[PDB]
This record gives sequence, C-alpha cells and structure tokens, in this order.
Amino acid sequence: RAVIFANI
Amino acid sequence: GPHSLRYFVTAVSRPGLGEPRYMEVGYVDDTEFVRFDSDAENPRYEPRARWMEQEGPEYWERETQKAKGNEQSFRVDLRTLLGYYNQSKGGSHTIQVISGCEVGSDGRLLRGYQQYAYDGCDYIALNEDLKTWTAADMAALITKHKWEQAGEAERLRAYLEGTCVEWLRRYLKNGNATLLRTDSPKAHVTHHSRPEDKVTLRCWALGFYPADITLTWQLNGEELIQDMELVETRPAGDGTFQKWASVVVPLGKEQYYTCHVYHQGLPEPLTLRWEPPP
Amino acid sequence: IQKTPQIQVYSRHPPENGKPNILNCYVTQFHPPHIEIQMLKNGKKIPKVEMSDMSFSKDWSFYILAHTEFTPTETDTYACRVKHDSMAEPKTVYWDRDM
Repeated sequence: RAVIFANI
Repeated sequence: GPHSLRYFVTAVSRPGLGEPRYMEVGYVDDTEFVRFDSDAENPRYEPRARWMEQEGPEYWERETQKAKGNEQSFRVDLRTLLGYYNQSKGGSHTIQVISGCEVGSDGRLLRGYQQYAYDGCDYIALNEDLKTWTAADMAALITKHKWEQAGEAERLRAYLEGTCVEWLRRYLKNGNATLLRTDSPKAHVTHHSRPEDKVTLRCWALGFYPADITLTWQLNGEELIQDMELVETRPAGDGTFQKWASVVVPLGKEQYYTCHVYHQGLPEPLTLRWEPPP
Repeated sequence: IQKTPQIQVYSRHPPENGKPNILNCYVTQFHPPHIEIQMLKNGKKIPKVEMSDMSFSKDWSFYILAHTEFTPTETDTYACRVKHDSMAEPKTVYWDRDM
C-alpha cells in the first residue's frame, strides 16, 4: 500500500 | 530472507500537451506487482502479477482514489518547484520518488526509503534514522524546513514501520510461491573469426532469473579482466535475462580457455569451453 | 541534467534463418523520460513495434524495452533508431546476430 504523499 | 515493498513514483509535466503524466509502480522484492498510470479516461490501480488478482474491489478502489490524490499533490508540487528554481512555465519537468520498506527474515524493518528527485537529481531523502532529512540543495531546504515543523518524518516512520511492513506481509502471503521463482542459466560458447590469427569466444548465459549473474573467462587458472568484453544483463522479454562475456584468443588455443557462470540457481557454477560442432 | 540513452539490439532467442523470433531494443540510462524509438528493417520503419511500460532505476534513469516479431534471413539488416534530447541527432544501433 503506497503512502499518501505530502506536498514539497 | 529479506523482503521489500517499494513504490516508484513519477510525475512529468508537459506544458500545452495536456496534464502532467503520473505513474505509481509497486514492487515486491524487485518484481512489479501493481501499476497506476494517469494517462487514461477512468485511470485505475491494476494488478501486474496474477497473485494480486485475488484482492477484492474495495482494495482496488482505495488504492485508485489514493493514487488520484497523490497525482493531484504532485501536480501542485510541479508548480511549487518551478517557483523554488525560478524556471519558466513552458518546459517539461520530472519528479520521482522511491518510497518503501525493506524488512528482514525476523519481520523487523531493515531500511525505510523516502527519496525524492527533481529533473533526475537528488532533491530530499529521509535519513536511515527515520527522523531527519538530507536536502541536496537550496530549494530542498525550503521542503526540509516545512516538513520538520509539520513532523513529516514521524508520519512517514509510522507508515514505514506500520502500513508498509504489514502490507508487505499480506502481499508475500499471496505472491511468495511465484516470487521465489529461480531459472538457472543455460550456457553455451560461440566462436567468431577475427582478423589474422585471432578468434573471439563468446560465453552466453540464457533463460535465467533473477537477473544477478557473473560470467568469467579463465586461462591457466586465472580470471581474465583486461581484454574481456561484456554486455549489460538484458531482458529476453519473456521474464528471463541474457548476458554474454567474450575474449579474443589465439587461433588454435580455444581449448585453453574456460567460461564460468555464477548464479543463485547454480549450487555448482557452470564450467564450459568451446565445443566445435560434429 | 540530461542522460544519454545506452542501447542494446538483440534477439529473444539465438537467431536461426527462416525461424520466427523477437527482436528487442533495450534502451536504458536516459533522462528526461520522453524518448522516440523506431525499429528499422533494411532502412525502413517497422510498423508493429510493441513498447514496455516505462520504469526507472535507483539512479533515477529511465528504461524501456521495445520489441518486434521478425523472421531472420542471411541478408536482412535490422536496426533500432532512438531520438532523445541528450543527443544532437538520432542514434542508430544495428542488430549483429553474433551479439
């Protein structure tokens, strides 16, 4: 299960 | 043995040619098992291994919705980076991420990965401690500061130690029998003319899996390093790999040279010579 | 920031004249991911060229496998031509049945 990415 | 669950993510802007192209690719122990590709009308997470087909509709739905969310986050990230680097709006740019976990035989996390690249260059990466970030340049320091305040490392650490480890277990229960596939190389030597009194002996390794392999040539019990040619290991396209190693030898001296093939599927390495056909 | 593609052109199986096979054009070590791959038969474009989905390596460079159905003959020439922004002109790599 892929992580929920945070904005850079 | 050790196991890994890693997602390779790409967002590529294409100004005027449409929306950024977004890809999410999942690998269990180096094998692609799931894929999301935004380049579609109703894009969806797809199985890439038959053992994933057993996951129910709720799983595919959740992963699809999550991938479309990440896609939108990377679309914003692409605009944020143009600002950080002072770039024009009409050039194509790339964001890439490697995110995932490596777990040992004991189920403990060995390595956690959260690595970003912008235009094929390191941008920011989570350190081995799973607490601090390594920023490659000035623009990444803006991201580091923002993520330090928001406690991003801690949120990621929870994912890597929790969800990632737990989901890798689930996928391994499904794919282990298929994942442990080992195809031993089938090796042969070919003979080719060279100008004058020289010949090329090419030692071939075919139909092997996994890709890791070593081919050597020996003369008088010593491995030939200088003057030995090789090709990078390459896919046959049917799930197996190919490699060759060749050496230039004196004509008439072909039987003085031995090729050695080293592979995980080989309890004993293969030893072979040029066998002139009948 | 650009990476020059490395190209390998080879058959799926050891080549035998008159026996159907698959011809591969493996392209690696490139960045940006935008690439144009053509497979040529006696200098002419091959229409049915299948492409793998594009993937990238730990070093961030992209790779893709292009392939086509072919029946080798002693005299037919096969090549892979690649167009990528790291190069001033398209790069052509000929199939050598011994490699």
